[PDB]
Amino acid sequence: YKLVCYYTSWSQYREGDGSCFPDALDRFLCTHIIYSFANISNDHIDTWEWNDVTLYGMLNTLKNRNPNLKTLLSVGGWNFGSQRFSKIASNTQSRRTFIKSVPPFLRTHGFDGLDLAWLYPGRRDKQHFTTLIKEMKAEFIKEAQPGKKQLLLSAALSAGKVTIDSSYDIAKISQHLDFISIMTYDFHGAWRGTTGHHSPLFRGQEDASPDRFSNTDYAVGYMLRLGAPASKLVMGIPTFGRSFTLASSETGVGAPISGPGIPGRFTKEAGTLAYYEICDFLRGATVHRILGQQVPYATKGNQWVGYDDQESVKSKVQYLKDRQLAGAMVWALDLDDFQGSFCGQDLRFPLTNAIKDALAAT
Ligand SMILES: CC(=O)N[C@@H]1[C@@H](O)[C@H](O[C@@H]2O[C@H](CO)[C@@H](O)[C@H](O)[C@H]2NC(C)=O)[C@@H](CO)O[C@@H]1O
Ligand SMILES: *[C@@H]1O[C@H](CO)[C@@H](O[C@@H]2O[C@H](CO)[C@@H](O)[C@H](O)[C@H]2NC(C)=O)[C@H](O)[C@H]1NC(C)=O
Repeated sequence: YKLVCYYTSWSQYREGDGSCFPDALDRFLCTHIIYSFANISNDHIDTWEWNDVTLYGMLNTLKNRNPNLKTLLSVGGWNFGSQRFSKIASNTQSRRTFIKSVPPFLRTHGFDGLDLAWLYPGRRDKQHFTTLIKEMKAEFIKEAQPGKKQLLLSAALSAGKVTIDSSYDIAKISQHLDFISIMTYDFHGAWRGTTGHHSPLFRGQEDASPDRFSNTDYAVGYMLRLGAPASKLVMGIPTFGRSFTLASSETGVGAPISGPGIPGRFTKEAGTLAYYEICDFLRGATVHRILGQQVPYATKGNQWVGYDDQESVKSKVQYLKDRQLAGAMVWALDLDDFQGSFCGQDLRFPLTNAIKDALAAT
């Protein structure tokens, strides 16, 4: 069972204990650690943060004492701009240049592979995206043909049905990718105007669901159906929750909201709270287990946050194993209690460790 974990380079700037650097990550926690994100300049894979190289080595040093730990560099991201990614992949020269620039850059900085995080292709890129993945793998195979350990190629894919239908040719790309991370969270935007868990396992009360597709179970199964081999499918689990600001005395699923929740003390972004920020939130709050969805939400005052915890991630791992999937993907290591100071127990990476334990269990 693969345990793909994401590290975001921008988590370094978070205030106080919030600040997170690769060297603060547990080398034995995950089987794969992905660095996010690498940029693309002049159609060449390139660093993004001024100190990426330094952090690259900081991350890759973890491989010294643990040879099995695999490492990947993720290119794309949210601030990339699907616009650019489209052109690059669309243009035949740009695509070639970029693909050819990857293997060198990776070996040069100590990475075991590349992770495509094009977020997200459009209806017009469905094929370009296929071509890209196909040719990128070709190159990796070539580059190692002489006898090296072949570079890994993975991709983070949307779990939203609309996007999967318009942008992905699951069957085709599943052949070339070594593994796919299905981003099964962010199912409920604060725009929907009602409270809702952003990462439910199942649909739950058929009566109160907005969508019939906005849940983990559906996405996993849909993808399996579309041709993605279970052995190549990694199910994403979030270590963060989506928040909302309540508009009335109603605090249950589907209650009225006036917008996203108050920003977290360390992540500073409305509608988001890192699990460790949640641990603080829980103090004096009330947790409700959402029957049917297998996930919890907590509410206190005029704040509402849907998230995952030991119990829910355990169920989710249970689910994926029962589905015979490649493993779990975590987003992100810097959002889990990596200090181990917030959720008490002094235990580090409570959610991630919980996931790791469940995977080895039984
Ligand atoms: C690429 C980008 O927009 N990221 C910003 C960072 O680069 C900023 O960090 C600061 O960047 C300068 C020049 O690259 C460094 O010399 C400086 O040491 C660095 N400061 C810190 C805190 O390490 C960052 C500042 O908030 O904002 C973006 O993340
Ligand atoms: C990633 O690469 C892109 C393109 O090479 C960079 O975008 C350029 O940014 C400069 C300054 O912000 C602009 O003058 C150019 O017009 C941009 N190019 C285009 C057309 O996108 C981007 O800054 C890079 N990102 C980082 C942080 O490295």
